[PDB]
Amino acid sequence: IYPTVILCLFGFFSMMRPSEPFLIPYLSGPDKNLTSAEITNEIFPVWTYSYLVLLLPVFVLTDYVRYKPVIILQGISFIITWLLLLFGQGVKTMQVVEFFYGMVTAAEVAYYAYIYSVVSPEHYQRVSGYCRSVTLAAYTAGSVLAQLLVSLANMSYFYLNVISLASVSVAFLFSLFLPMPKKSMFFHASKRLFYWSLWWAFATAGFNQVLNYVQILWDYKAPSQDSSIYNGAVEAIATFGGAVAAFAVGYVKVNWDLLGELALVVFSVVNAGSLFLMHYTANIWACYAGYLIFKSSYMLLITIAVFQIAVNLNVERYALVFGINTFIALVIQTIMTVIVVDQRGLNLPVSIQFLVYGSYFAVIAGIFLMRSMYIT
Ligand SMILES: Cc1ncc(C[n+]2csc(CCO)c2C)c(N)n1
Repeated sequence: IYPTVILCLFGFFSMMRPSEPFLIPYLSGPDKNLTSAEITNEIFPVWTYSYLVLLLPVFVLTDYVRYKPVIILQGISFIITWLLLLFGQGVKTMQVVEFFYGMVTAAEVAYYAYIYSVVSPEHYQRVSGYCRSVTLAAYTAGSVLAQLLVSLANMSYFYLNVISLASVSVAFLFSLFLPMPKKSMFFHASKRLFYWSLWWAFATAGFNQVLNYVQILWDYKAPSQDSSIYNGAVEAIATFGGAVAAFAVGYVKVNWDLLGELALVVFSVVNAGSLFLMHYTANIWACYAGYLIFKSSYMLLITIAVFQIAVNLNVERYALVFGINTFIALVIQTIMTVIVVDQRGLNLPVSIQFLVYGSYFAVIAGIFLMRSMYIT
């Protein structure tokens, strides 16, 4: 339990980042003078570009070099990423910081697969669920902290970014004397399987692309320079809703395989409707409610998808299934980025971008409904 508690506390201090909600308001604020167009069209696409570039090498070398070094590399990457965010300036600096954040988010697979070697060959699911709950609770606490500080304390985003850097610093410091694994997973390595994997890849590509730009539409619909902004509380409530949706899907005892296609198409439709509510609204409270609804209804879909895909295959290659699924998901997301939002592609601003995102989520549901009418 001692490696478990070190991993738990490292995840808590690494995922409690108050600078995550107020990123673009901080990026586009008086501290750095970054216009929205240059952020959207150059800074953020390189994040998913580098994340795809570094997803396969990190996942393939995290067993060769064992799990702890990649976690300490994630800590170093957090340190350098937030050092560039706090002090670096320009646009090339903000592409380098996204390149580092790609590896930051790519080392999460190694962070999650480390716990395979510390407690039991079969209790992987329970401890991984505990670590997931700890990370989501850390994110919720960080968002509540950020919103509460900005609202009551009236505290500048530079000092809030300093707080996030200090948090990831303590997280890295609580990750050197991590018990180095002696157990390595490997050295040199149905009708529902491929179908549900394609569904998961599509849904998570759409989610990773929308999560990158909800903040940009948030300060587009209502400017962050004036009239206040409520990013942190909305993000905290949204991730709390996602967590309770996951826990509710796991908690309820029902035969999903009898008819899950209907109960999941009616959730993909709700996701598409929430995206269209994002795009077509004039207010910002409606957009915040749409974000709440969308992320709750998407975490429902993902918890269902991991429920059916987990029970089919063994725990040992359960991580390999996700490793070969998220690579396809990021390929889909990089084509989606290079045509939709990249400057060298079609150069769509955020204004006419959620229409395309809702069209994506509607086309996925239309393909699902077409698959149901195969007999007809
Ligand atoms: C350093 C850095 N932070 C965040 C993102 C994008 N991003 C991923 S998740 C998330 C929270 C949802 O608002 C955000 C903003 C980035 N590209 N680089």
